[PDB]
Amino acid sequence: MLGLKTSIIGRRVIYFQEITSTNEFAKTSYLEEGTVIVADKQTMGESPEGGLWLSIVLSPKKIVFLGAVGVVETLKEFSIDGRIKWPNDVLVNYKKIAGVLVEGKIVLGIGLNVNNKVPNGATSMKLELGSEVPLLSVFRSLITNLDRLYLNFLKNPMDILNLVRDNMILGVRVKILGDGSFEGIAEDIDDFGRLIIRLDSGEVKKVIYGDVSLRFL
Amino acid sequence: MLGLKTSIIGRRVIYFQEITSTNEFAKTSYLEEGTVIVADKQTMSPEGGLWLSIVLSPKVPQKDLPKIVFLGAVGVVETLKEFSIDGRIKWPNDVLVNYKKIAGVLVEGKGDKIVLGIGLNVNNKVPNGATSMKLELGSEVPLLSVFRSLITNLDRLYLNFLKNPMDILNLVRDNMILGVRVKILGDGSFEGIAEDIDDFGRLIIRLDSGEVKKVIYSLRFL
Repeated sequence: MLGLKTSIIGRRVIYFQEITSTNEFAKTSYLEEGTVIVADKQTMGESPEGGLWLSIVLSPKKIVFLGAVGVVETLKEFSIDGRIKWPNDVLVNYKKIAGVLVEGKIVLGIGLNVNNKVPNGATSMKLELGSEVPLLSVFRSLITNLDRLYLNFLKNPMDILNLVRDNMILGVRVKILGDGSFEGIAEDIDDFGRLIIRLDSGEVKKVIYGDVSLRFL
Repeated sequence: MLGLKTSIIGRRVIYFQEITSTNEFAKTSYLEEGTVIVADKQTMSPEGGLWLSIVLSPKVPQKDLPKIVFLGAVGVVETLKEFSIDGRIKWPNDVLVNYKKIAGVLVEGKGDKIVLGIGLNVNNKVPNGATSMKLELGSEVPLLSVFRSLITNLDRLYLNFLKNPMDILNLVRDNMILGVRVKILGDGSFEGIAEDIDDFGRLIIRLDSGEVKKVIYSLRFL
């Protein structure tokens, strides 16, 4: 009855009034590629009612970037200026509005603050527009964008990188936290999606996601 | 993201762009009670209609299990009324509007699980003689709004059924086509007046001779 017209993402959609975690359900269950798991709230991500909490089962033959860019495109459709914080968050005026979590079957998880209450420092679509936003409209928009991005990714895996570059926060100082830490200017992402940092000394470091965290100064 | 507020029916919803049969999927898959299977179209039910199945496992007496079909029929009648359409039940599983079929209910089973299937013509094209919400109202009807309405009504009817299983019978009675002549097709076919339904949900027919017959389960209006 939803009438989705996507090719892969959204072929099937499993909705829950509540779930522990959409990513955990997607990882654990036997599901076909393109199936979307969505819940009004997650008890063990709590991801409160009002937000868009979903996970997508993928089996591709840079995935976190698909999610981030999809969210940015949807936000722009609603006239909200979302910018990517490498490599998995989307911020509006430096306040977190969405987060992407990929686990590998590959599960692409996305959490977007829409009408829900949010933690300090974070923001939501409702807070940005000053009014409630139809959650289903955001879902439809995002699924359409993600399906297009994914289908093209299967063809041209490199294309997503330029979309990330055009929508990511760069040219500012950041602190990279891993086993040890360093600071420098986030210059760009390379052909592998690695964050290129120029340290004050001139040294160039390439950051690979996994067990590292980025903080803005 | 649907924000359903129902207690049992609709706790989970599995949507398909296309499926062979929502009833078949519901029967062959392990699904918690209240799970709704819905599809844009069934291949074995064109786009525009509401095609769904609900998984139920009612802990009620064996004798009440045959009443599940009525929950579906009454739920459809209630939803239609919300949209200003007067539907009437053609015993035991169809809903007609001015004698034109607008919905059908099919109850199947597998194990202690009961699958309540409902097909409602909303915006889809329909066979001559049949009708749809769109044809009755003269404009496209938001399919999701119909879904929300129906699921809400079914959840309420079901919760009460689990406690007061006899209640559904009076609702059916007040919303069914009675007092008219009908013919029961098949072996031992006969005709008579459809008088009412009894405490088992059987259709009570008064033949011209005065004989009374009770139908458990094809009927034609004469």
